[PDB]
Amino acid sequence: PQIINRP
Amino acid sequence: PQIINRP
Amino acid sequence: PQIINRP
Amino acid sequence: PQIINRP
Amino acid sequence: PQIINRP
Amino acid sequence: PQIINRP
Amino acid sequence: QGLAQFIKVNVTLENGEPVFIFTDANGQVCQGDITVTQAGTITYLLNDQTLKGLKFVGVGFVTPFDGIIDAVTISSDGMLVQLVDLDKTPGTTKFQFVLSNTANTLLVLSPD
Amino acid sequence: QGLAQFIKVNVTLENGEPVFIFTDANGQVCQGDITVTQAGTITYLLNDQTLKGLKFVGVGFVTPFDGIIDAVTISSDGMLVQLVDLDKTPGTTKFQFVLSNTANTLLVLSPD
Amino acid sequence: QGLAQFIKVNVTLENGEPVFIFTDANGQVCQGDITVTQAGTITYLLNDQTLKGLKFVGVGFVTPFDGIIDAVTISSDGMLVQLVDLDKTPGTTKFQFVLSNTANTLLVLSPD
Amino acid sequence: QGLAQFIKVNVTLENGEPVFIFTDANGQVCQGDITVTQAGTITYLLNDQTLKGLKFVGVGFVTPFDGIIDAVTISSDGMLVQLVDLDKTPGTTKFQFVLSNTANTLLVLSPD
Amino acid sequence: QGLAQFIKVNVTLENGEPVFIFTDANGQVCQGDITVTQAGTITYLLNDQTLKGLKFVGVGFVTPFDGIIDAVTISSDGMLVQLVDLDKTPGTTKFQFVLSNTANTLLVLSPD
Amino acid sequence: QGLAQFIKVNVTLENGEPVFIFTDANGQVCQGDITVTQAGTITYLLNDQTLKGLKFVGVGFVTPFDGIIDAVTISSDGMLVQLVDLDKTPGTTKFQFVLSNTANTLLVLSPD
Repeated sequence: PQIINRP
Repeated sequence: PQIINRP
Repeated sequence: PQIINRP
Repeated sequence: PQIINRP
Repeated sequence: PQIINRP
Repeated sequence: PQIINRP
Repeated sequence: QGLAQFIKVNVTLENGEPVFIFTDANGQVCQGDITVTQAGTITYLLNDQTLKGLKFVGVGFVTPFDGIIDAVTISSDGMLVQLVDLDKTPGTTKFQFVLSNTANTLLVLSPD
Repeated sequence: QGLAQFIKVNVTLENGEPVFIFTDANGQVCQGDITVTQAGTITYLLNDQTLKGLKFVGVGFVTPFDGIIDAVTISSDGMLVQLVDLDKTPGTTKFQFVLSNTANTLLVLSPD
Repeated sequence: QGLAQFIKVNVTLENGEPVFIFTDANGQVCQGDITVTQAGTITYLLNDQTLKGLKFVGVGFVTPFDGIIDAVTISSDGMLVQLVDLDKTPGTTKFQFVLSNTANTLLVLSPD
Repeated sequence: QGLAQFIKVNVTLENGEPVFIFTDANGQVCQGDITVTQAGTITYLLNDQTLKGLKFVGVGFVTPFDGIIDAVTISSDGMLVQLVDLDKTPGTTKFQFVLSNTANTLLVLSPD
Repeated sequence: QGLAQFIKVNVTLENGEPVFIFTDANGQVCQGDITVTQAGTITYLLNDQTLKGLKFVGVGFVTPFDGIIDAVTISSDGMLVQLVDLDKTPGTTKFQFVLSNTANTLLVLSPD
Repeated sequence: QGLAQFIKVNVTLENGEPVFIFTDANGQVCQGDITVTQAGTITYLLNDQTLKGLKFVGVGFVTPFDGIIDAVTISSDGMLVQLVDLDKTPGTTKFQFVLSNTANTLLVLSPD
């Protein structure tokens, strides 16, 4: 799977 | 330490 | 990598 | 339990 | 080493 | 067992 | 303070090989992928229905130093892995579950 | 979907022995004790300043089956332990951190 | 040369939770506590009757560096832990057994 | 009685991330892929030049039960992994190296 | 490139104690001893018929630094140990299989 | 209640290989062999002077089920191994120390 970071 | 649960 | 078997 | 040392 | 038992 | 090396 | 997400990693056999089906808190199949909008944790709980004795041994990354995921924790029984994502570093990372099994000595990887 | 809390476990020596000082997200000293009013996680991060090579090896419980904490996870470097608390079971539980150290072969316990 | 003492750590469940009852070589219940008058060893043998799969993982100390106990050894099956007490340093120390179990991933601690 | 092949797994950083470059007995870059036309072994030897403390922890497979590789062995220092391939089952399999590292607690995977 | 040899370590009980009988690829009893004429691997596969839960934990040497054997690998299930012999250093070395068992906490050694 | 004996296992190199020299409580070289004339323990403490990173990983036996030694314990740092000998079974047993080392992945055995 993928993880997407948006602070 | 103590842990308190309140569902 | 890939492994190919040919007995 | 407790351990007590007396050389 | 060797261990010898004599109960 | 024993292992013997001869390059 | 942040989000604790929970995903269930159901694993089945199909054609003698493992298939991973992810399930959200509502019981819906999801793609597996997540978005992190603030510091938090993603908890993955293994539901092994392959009869192959699967246990998590870790979470693997092709770009392990990209900083997207900060840490990985795992439980002593291999049923749980957690990711810590502090959400400082923006971007995206792809990972794979790494697992042991009792049929053999090869490690199992979820799809890339 | 629930709360991810982050507590820092600062360990110092005083009188040759370990003292545990918990710190919250704000950087304020907190007592350590948490109230969980939904399913979530508590991430504890070790800040070992004792120079004694401390590493988490687990979280110990005198009443381990009271079901207040569902699971413990730990990181391969021993810097992080996380508790999963599904918050189904009401009540209270006391635990202590169990840690290894490099000076000797005894385990270290935070205060009861 | 010194004393080899043997104590049996019987563990039962009561109210779903572990209780530790110590037994000496004569089969008498003891308090658990010991006095060491010279260099030696204390061997503790686990009699787990909790059906919870308990194994010793170590012996934990709140004052691990007080020097009262010099070393801890443990057996590969987790049924035995031994303390080495060289009896150089006088004083007293309190410790707790740390154990794994098969019901869950939390560590079990004997009472402080 | 069969073929023992030796491949070196050179790991460098580029753009802060691991790159795997396989080298054959001649010292020539090879693609990594092997053809096995009898029962034998493939020994992979880690040359970690990433300064990140890489160690093999296993060899991972998306189709771990396809029976092309029979077993994996690894050395206590993580510098060597070997595959046993009895070459009974025809077909092909893709695998990835799983490695620990000392900068963080995520596992490293060679490319799929 | 070199020889991959395969030997089977059958272990039986006789007089309550383990006996090691080695078997070659043809199914013939052999002495156990090998000659290496070039770089290669010796794979040993455990056939434990002692009912004592034996697993390889390693291969032990009285002259571990004689350089005859370069490395030892082992499988996660303890059924396989492999030796890497690069055959640079001539001479002879004697070794013993070291194994765990489930009856007790002592390690088992094959004969010197 | 029985005897706790303490033997030091000094390891040096000679001709590039390990030599084991046992020392008793007095500081006198002893042969290593012990007679046990009651239930007790033998604590062996490693003094590794080989610069090769030796650690006890166990105590190995060619006749592991002869019941002369009941159990082995070891410390988390590998500096200490202890034998429990309940002295019920008469007779004699020979054992060898099994140790890891940091130069290579072979186990080290004290002489048979």
